[PDB]
Amino acid sequence: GSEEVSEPGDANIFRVDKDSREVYMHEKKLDLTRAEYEILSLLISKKGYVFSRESIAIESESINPESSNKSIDVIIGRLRSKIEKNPKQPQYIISVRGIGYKLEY
Repeated sequence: GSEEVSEPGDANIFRVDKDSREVYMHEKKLDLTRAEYEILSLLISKKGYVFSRESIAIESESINPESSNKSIDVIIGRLRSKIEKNPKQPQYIISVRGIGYKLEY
């Protein structure tokens, strides 16, 4: 017996998977890309709050426009796509117009 070349890690309410490149919350599996993981990881580490274009641009930050109108659009689109294709779906995330999307701990 021996350990994998790509073991997962974790903190408090959430976990990182390095092999598939994903993030697991106590409620649900989420699975964009490393930067979107980094934001949602930080979001559960601080608090659910309202997850917003600016704050998103501050924590993922691999994106050229700091107003993040296309990052939030990709992030909402791909979050929806993963939770529509997989049977796992949200209940404590709520969409809030162009301001962002609300969550609580």
